[PDB]
Amino acid sequence: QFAKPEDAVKYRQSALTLMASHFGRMTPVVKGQAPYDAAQIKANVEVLKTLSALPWAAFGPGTEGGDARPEIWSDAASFKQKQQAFQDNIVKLSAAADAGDLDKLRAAFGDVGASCKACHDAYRKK
Amino acid sequence: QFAKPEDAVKYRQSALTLMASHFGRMTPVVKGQAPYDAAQIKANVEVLKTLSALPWAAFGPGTEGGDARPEIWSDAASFKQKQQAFQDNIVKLSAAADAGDLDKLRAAFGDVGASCKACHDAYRKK
Ligand code: HEC
Ligand code: HEC
Repeated sequence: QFAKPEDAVKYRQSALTLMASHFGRMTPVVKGQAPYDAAQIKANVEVLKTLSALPWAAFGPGTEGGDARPEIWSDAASFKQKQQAFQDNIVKLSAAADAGDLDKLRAAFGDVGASCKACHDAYRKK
Repeated sequence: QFAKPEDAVKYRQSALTLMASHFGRMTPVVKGQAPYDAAQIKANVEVLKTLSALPWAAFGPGTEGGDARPEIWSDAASFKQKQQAFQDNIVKLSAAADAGDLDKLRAAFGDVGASCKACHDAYRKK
């Protein structure tokens, strides 16, 4: 759906910004600094689940650019494992949120965050 | 969820970029320049439905900035009508996509596009 590589870069950066917000906005809740309302978190996590599927199709062949490392494309099976593992960690978070279980939510949130960082360490410049 | 107004601006601009892509990528399909696969469009429109609910909470009080006109906030009931009417037009598109009806999809796509433009004309600078 992208006319130029820059359009795929803009798309993925936008998608990743919206993850970051739907992930990160739960930080005060998992820390107990903000109240836990199970319905509101269940709804937020379902938005995050949708968003978390979106960036990867905007790293298609030839869409080098942005802060993406060039190994995303030379190592496509490894990049695919990292995004699939991340999305699997999101499924854990969805199960916790759907269950209304704040201890499970806390644990799953930490696992998701570690999976963001695992990908960054391999595949994000800087 | 936004520490500064700039963070709400970045969020809404990202959300609106991802709409634009999930809307606009269907243009060749509604024109017949690309093939119509009912399942693929049904799935795309459900992403667009999720995305189309997101921008509006990032125009909260005091988040002036970007290319947003200042009337978004002085006229909050009118802005709310425009986003709700837009989302209602998205429901029409979802019904068409869920039905696998390309003529209904065409018509609903045009109505959605007109609703994007109606809001821009009132509320987007330039
Ligand atoms: C690989 C499988 C990734 C996972 C999982 C996550 N991120 Fe990431 N992120 C990735 C890359 C390759 C890039 C660079 C994209 C580019 O072309 O520039 C990023 C970038 C971000 C950004 C910045 C987006 C921007 O506005 O430019 C943010 C805010 C970001 N990533 C956040 C983030 C979070 C919170 C994640 C887990 C919830 C996450 N990312 C996972 C690669 C991958
Ligand atoms: C009001 C109820 C709107 C509707 C419906 C749509 N858009 Fe819009 N759009 C709106 C505003 C106020 C702005 C400016 C936001 C800001 O703070 O700068 C926009 C902006 C866009 C953009 C640019 C995003 C960017 O990267 O900066 C795009 C691509 C865009 N809008 C597309 C778009 C489409 C395709 C719509 C219908 C499917 C649509 N918008 C509806 C206000 C509103």
